[PDB]
Amino acid sequence: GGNYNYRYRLFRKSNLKPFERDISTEIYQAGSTPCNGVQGFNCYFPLQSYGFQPTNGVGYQPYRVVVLSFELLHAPATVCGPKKSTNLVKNKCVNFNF
Amino acid sequence: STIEEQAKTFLDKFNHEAEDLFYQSSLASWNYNTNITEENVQNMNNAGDKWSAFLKEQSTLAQMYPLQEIQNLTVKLQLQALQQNGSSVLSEDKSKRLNTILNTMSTIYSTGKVCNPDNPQECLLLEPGLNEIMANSLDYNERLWAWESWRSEVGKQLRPLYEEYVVLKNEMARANHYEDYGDYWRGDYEVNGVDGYDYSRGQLIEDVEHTFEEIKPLYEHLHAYVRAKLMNAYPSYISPIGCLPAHLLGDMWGRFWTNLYSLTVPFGQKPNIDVTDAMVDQAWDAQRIFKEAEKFFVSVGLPNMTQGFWENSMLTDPGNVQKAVCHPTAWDLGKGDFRILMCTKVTMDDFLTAHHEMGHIQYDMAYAAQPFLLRNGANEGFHEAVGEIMSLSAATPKHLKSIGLLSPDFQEDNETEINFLLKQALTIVGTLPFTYMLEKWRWMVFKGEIPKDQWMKKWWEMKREIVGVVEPVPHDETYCDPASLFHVSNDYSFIRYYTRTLYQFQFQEALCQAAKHEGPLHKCDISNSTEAGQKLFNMLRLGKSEPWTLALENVVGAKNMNVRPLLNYFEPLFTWLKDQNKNSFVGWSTDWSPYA
Repeated sequence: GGNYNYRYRLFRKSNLKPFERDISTEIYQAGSTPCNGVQGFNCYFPLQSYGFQPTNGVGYQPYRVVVLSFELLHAPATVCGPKKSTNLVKNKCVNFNF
Repeated sequence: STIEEQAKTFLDKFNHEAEDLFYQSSLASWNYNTNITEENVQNMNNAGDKWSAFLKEQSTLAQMYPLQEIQNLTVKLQLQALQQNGSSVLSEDKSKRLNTILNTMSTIYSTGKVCNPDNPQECLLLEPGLNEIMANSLDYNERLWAWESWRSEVGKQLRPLYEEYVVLKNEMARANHYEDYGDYWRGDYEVNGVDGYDYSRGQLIEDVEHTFEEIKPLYEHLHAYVRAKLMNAYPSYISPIGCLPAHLLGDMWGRFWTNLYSLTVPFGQKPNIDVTDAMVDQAWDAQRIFKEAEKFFVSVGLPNMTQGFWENSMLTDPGNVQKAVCHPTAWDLGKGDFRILMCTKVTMDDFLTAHHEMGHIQYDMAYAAQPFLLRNGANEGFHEAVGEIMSLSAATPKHLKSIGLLSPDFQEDNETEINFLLKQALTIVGTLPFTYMLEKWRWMVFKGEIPKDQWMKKWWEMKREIVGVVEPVPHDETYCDPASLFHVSNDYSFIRYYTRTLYQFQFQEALCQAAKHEGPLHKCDISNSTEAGQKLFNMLRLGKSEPWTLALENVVGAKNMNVRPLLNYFEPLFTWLKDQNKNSFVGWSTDWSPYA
């Protein structure tokens, strides 16, 4: 029946800074006249919904995108892999990293 | 802020919400055509009326923009389609009466019934039957009677309707800053943008005769050949100084002479190439045909077909009560949806038509990246030309043998080549003079040169002169031959085919040079030529975003519409016509009439 629960920003005053999240939903003025919150001439909503359909072609079907960000500031690091370990041997001249 | 930014914002608001509604309407239409059921009818109606009830107000807001300072030739071009009044220039009464007139005219044309004198109770219609009788029969008198009945029980009552429709349409065009309806129709072939590629509405008119003049000798020789065959046919009917009547053309309007191909066989003993039985012997279904055609397109260089076409689109034999009208069509529903609508069978014509529709679909993907208002061809002829080019080029015996259908030792000689060329000519060029005369007549009757009383006589005299079709029975003013036409009773342009034939011939000829092929043009094959496919895609990708003058610059090196592919294709046939009838003289005399 069409998935219209996902929306995106369509009109903005300017661009967006990196690592910034804006949820502003206010009428957009495309001229030099106030809109008074009315979708008149040169007055459009900044947010538009999506029209995802299973019959849509490849590239229009909804995709899920997640970005993982890694930072390393002065505080000690705490997120990394398991550092797998080998087995134990005894009674033999070896070298170890306990 | 500048007006251009406001126009861009308005277009961005319009297109995103319009594309979804258009896709919904197209999906509803496809569902209605795929499932013939009562519910789908109102589903289509309720999903299609909203599209118009939305586009009306979308175009309503695009008048306050002062469309005289917008630049870049694209934003203004995009808004121009939005700046279209349509039919709101007149009052409600005139518009509604015109709509009712068009509806009743369509119903009357589709409900044409003629009853024979023997049984005035059981009539016959233009559906197979009466049309079948007057197409593949032998009796002259019954054909003449059928023609008279068709022109006497249909075109008699349409005369006042067309009389008022012409003046009403001219008045509406005048209210739309168009002095003539012919100008309104020619507005498609009009560009006023980039310098050097601009075109005028009146330029097409003169180009029509400037491209029709040089094909006259071929038409005259073909008419002489047809008259000689009629000498071999029924005697005491056709004169060697005159020309054949209307109902011996083989068609209700004489558009196609395919029905006369049997009566005009060149040699007879040589049969045409057909491997339909060989197709059956190899167990060829619709899937195999489509896969082979797609492989041929890939070898041409066209992009690979995406998934869902094999599933969403209907292919063949719906079968049971799940009925579906399967008139061969290529559907571009939008939102990256492309489908075919077919009932394919094991025959050459089905093969060519499947190639035609899938080439249409490929062209639909070609301009898919363009905006919604620019997802079309540069003009109305390019789409059909590109659709038919692949069908024309896939019927060569070399292509038939290359796909494991013809025998590997098969050899073609001059006789079968001449037969194939004559059969193709009898179908392709046999409608060009008729299209030319019909378009000229419609253009001048919309302009207003001919008065009310001088309506039928001018049409018939120009048919006698330009085409060579005389009256089997006279008609002065009480009938209307153009009224009994699909494209005239439904308000459809007919110059589209005239431009399409030349466009497709130009593209095929240009690919023949840029495909490394030597020999006759009719045997030219564009298969296994990636460069030709890329060159074609160079123009196909352009879509409606570029003028047709600029579009006719990548495939060929000349922007103007040239006709030399038509003569270059039928050179052996033209020489055969030259050296075959050395005694008969070409042409016809308009004074002679079958009745007087």
